[PDB]
Amino acid sequence: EFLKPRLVDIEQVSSTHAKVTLEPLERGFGHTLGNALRRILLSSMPGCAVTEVEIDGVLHEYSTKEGVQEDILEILLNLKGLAVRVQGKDEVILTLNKSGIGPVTAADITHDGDVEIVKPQHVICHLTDENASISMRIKVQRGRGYVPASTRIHSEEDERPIGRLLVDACYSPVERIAYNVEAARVEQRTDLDKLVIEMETNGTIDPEEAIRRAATILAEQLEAFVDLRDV
Amino acid sequence: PVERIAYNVEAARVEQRTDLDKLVIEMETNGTIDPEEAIRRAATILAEQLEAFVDLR
Amino acid sequence: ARVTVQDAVEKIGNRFDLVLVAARRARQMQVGGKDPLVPEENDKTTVIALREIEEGLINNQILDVRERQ
Amino acid sequence: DMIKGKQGRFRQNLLGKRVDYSGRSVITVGPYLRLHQCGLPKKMALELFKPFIYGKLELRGLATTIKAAKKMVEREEAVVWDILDEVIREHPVLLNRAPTLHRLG
Repeated sequence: EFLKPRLVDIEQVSSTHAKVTLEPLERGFGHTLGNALRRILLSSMPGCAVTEVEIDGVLHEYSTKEGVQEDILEILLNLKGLAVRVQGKDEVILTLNKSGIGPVTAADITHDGDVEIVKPQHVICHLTDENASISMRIKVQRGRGYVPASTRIHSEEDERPIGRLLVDACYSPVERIAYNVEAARVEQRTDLDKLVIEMETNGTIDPEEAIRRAATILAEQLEAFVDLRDV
Repeated sequence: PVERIAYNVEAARVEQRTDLDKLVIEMETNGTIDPEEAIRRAATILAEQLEAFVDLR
Repeated sequence: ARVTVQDAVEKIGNRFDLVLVAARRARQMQVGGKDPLVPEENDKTTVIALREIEEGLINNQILDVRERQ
Repeated sequence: DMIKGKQGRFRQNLLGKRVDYSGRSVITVGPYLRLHQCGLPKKMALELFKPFIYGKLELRGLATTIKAAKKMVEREEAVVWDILDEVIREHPVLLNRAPTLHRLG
């Protein structure tokens, strides 16, 4: 003798902002599921991000190119924010080549099949000289969480090329998660509640897949609990 | 049937990663069911509600 | 860890030669001339000797009789 | 002159020296601790207990000779942390704060 929650309509207000609803939730499980999901989403969602960059005419992060106004370090800082969706491979090499005066935005990346540039207007640099030309190759990996350069330095693995520029990896697409349990008038019941989870992401992970994966992880840990050895 | 329930979380490290934790759950029940099986049906209940979404298997 | 030595000082009320007898015992234990009379729980030899003292098995006189024997 | 005077002997010789196996650093709260314990950084603990580490490593046979013990400590493999954990169990350390007003300093 129980009820059980069914995934219902998933409204999309913007590309980044989303509302997901769960209608038939038993009394008391509203807050439990809300909080559990919030934790799993904020903590464990896998994403892809740039790990290191090689630009041609630059020895180290602190030098400067002719005809650009940003420092190289600020260029890395801009790349850290680049939101990209990789489908098949784990490590992709994107190529950016632009010349002439203008703002080098993310759209100018060489269009590959498997990679989706979510925000093509996102700026990267500004050229300021007719003959100034920038070429670069950005290596993008898949991962979970937050990994800084300095920890990965232990596993250098022949970092010998001085042209390599390491970037801290924020392997996480979800920026914000909130949930509300509000009275769910079901046609034959008195006191039932519906959970509405509104989530804001960088526009890479789709809501359905996020929620499914989170529920998967929590269910897996519960599976670990079901059996008890006592041996 | 549970008269008292509490859980402490404390630091535990796997030889390189220190930011991992151990969960010690102290539970007192009122005789009827023994604690192991109580935990059993608790985890069971939460899993049946979650069951509807989880499909990656 | 053995957080209090109160019972060991209650065995010998000087609270100073306690340290001496425990040091002699733990030194006989570390340099492996002797063996512990208590089942060790991964303690080091200092806390082992204190644990032995608090259980009444070892004092100065037992040390003297065993050494001359 | 060698005997008498400050610079010579007693007044300076056996009055205030720098000792070994000692370290210094900033203090922090750590509420989860038991009353009889203290949080100690890995790296400081390794540096302090270096010779203990070498002795225990050689006792366990993980290292043939002492130089191999240094090389294994400077690589910092899992065995080193396990031995450090094993030696630390009951070994107590002394904590001191610059103005030791009374004996509880």
